[PDB]
Amino acid sequence: NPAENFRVLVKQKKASFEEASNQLINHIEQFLDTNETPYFMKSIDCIRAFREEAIKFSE
Amino acid sequence: DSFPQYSPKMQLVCCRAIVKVFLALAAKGPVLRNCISTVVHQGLIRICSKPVVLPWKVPTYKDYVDLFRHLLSSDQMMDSILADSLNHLLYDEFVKSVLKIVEKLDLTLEIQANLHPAKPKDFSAFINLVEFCREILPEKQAEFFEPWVYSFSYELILQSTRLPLISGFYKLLSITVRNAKKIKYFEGDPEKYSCFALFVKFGKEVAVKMKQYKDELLASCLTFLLSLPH
Amino acid sequence: ERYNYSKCTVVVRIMEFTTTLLNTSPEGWKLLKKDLCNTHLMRVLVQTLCEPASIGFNIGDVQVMAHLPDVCVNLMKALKMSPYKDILETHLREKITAQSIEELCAVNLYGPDAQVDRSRLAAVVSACKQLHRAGLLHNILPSQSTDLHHSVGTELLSLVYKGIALDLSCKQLASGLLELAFAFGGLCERLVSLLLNPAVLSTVIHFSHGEYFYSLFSETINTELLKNLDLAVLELMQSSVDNTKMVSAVLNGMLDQSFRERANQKHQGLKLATTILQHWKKCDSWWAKDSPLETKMAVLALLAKILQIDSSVSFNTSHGSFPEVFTTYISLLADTKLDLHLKGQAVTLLPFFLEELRRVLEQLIVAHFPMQSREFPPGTPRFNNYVDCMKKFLDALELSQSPMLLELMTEVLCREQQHVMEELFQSSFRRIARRGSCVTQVGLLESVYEMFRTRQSFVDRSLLTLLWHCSLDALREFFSTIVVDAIDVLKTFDTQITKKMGYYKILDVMYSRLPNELTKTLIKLCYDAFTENLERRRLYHCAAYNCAISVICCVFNELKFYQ
Repeated sequence: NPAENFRVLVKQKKASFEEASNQLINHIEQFLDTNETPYFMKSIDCIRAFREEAIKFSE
Repeated sequence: DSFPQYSPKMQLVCCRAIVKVFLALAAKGPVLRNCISTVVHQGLIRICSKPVVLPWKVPTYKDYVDLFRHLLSSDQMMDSILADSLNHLLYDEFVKSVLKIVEKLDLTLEIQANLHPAKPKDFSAFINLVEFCREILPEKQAEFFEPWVYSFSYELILQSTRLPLISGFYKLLSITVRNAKKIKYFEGDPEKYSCFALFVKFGKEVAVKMKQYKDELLASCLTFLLSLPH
Repeated sequence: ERYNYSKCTVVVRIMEFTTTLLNTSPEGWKLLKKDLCNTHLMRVLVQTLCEPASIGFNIGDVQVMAHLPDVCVNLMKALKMSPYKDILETHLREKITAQSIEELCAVNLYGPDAQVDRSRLAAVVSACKQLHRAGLLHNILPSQSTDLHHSVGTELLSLVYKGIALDLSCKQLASGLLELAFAFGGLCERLVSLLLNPAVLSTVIHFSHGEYFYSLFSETINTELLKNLDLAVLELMQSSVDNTKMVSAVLNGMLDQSFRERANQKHQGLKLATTILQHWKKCDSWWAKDSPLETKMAVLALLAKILQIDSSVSFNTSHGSFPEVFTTYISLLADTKLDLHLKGQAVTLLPFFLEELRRVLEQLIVAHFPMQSREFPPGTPRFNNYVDCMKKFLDALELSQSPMLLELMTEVLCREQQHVMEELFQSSFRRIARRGSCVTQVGLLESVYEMFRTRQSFVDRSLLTLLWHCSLDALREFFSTIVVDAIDVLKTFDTQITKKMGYYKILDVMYSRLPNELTKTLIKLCYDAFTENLERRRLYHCAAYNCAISVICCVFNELKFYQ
């Protein structure tokens, strides 16, 4: 849910935003103790969105 | 419900906000009526729901009457708001709520010349409302009660026929006769003569039935009566 | 006054005896009524009953007048089983044949203009209602030229409309003419049709009139209109595409009325609600992107009231309309454009009920927050929605306390420490562990055991309450259940030791409660596990010896612990 927060942040201010990079790192890694694949698919979807957002402007 | 347990400062702020929102809803007619009916009904439910003890913490009835006084003395804000009736509506809807809620009272009881109150929570509600209205009734006149007093006296006499064990009847009717002779309901309309006869018959029958009653009741009975007008 | 008392006493005595002369002496001895011959009673007592101004005035206004309505109905029924029923019907016809109303439609209402006219109007209203209660609904009545008696409805509508652009005395007079209207059967459909008045108000404000005219006597009007159970309601829900406030209002009126009318039979209201629940899909212009979001929560609330009013078991499984309305609810769940608050109210109705349910549960609960709530600052509207939502989840589960919902919720909180307000979480846990049947609690225990597969934080975030506040019958029977489930489970490495800690924390308490035949075996089976003397080693020592302290409680509590 904050995934789109920092996603829209990076695609409004147009920076690599390594802070947002770490935020999405948290968003994707939060599965070590978790066997609930729905989190995994949501997180991979959001990081694909951020992959193409990296593709977008400067990162 | 949050209004009690307050110190006078924020309690006054709360009552001012209450009157302000009351005006604001009054601006919306249908909303005014439905909202006031519901809130007064449920608020009286909660107030009478207050328990007592035989002779943060538990809230008291004692404060809300002061809110009603502010209701009667809240011109200082409505004038400013209308720049960019009140007590009429207050008295009206209060009468509606209190009477509609008196109607609810189921007052079954037994003796076990003893007494066995079978509806003690209803007793607590009744005494709470008696105390509150006695903190409420004395100021305001029958201006928006005089049409009501007819049906009032009627239904209170009815409840006496059901249970002649309520000092509240001629409590309300004591303040009522106060207001009536204050306006001289007596003039020597059919309602006028009929309601005179209601007074006469009711007072006479209780004045003879007094023999059956006991302390804190028969004393309430005689006070109950003596208020009756000349 | 005493003379009138004597008069009224004579009147009541003789009129009761007249009823008996019809009742105690039937048609067989109606000739004893013929002894009355002319029966000036037929021409005076009718006046007395319609107007106690004909027994004098019934001054004193005592029990006798309150007795008048029922005993008048008694007398009229006695006349009905008497040959003079037609004679008295004619008698009252010259007493009145709806002549009065033709002019009393203009009694100058809406203020203390003239009230004695209204007094006589109320008296004749009472007389008409006695006739209604005595079966003289339309017989004595000169019934309307049309089958439906507009002679009340349209006049009331017109007056209540114009005379504002109020009076509680006029209000109760309007109520009296309302019961007169109710004495006219079949009007219900007309009242439905007309009550949908788009006629807006004319003054600061402007709103349609018929809705408020209804709201004046909403409860009584609903009581009349719902004698037609749903046919009128069906007609309404045909027309409820745009206006629901009227229909929703009348719904909740009879809803809380079915509540009030539970002393006699709420199953009347239960039947009505169930029937209209069937008669939901005949209009579905709502609950999707087809109604106002306002209207969406409105229908949400109405259905919630229905679900509360009927038994939750009624249509928690396919019982007729349970598929249709249940699927509507499922849509609403999928209708995720709600505010998180609105989603919480949608949640409130979940415990009313099968895996498909759980599936929508997960696909819903995902879309709130990934793992953390502290990532959303306190005071942010999202945060407030979150906290209210977890409140809703806690209370709804506490109601249901199903093992499924329980585990779903624990998994939700099994993301961050103190991110779903774990204090209230465990308080609800305390309240549900004491709650629930022993079998239900044990099933909850099975759920927590299976979800036990940090790898320890799972059980560590939802255990003490089960270990402590479940009854020591579910607790004892679950002990018996997992005797072997622990014996076996006695025996990278981080996960292993997390499991070992979970075993510590489960086994200690279940010993400490109560002690079958594998006693010393199990005692050794636990001490050997402790016996050994990274930080996981300190955690080992502390947890193992706390469990050892437990296993001292009932055995090896004296001394000499088999060294």
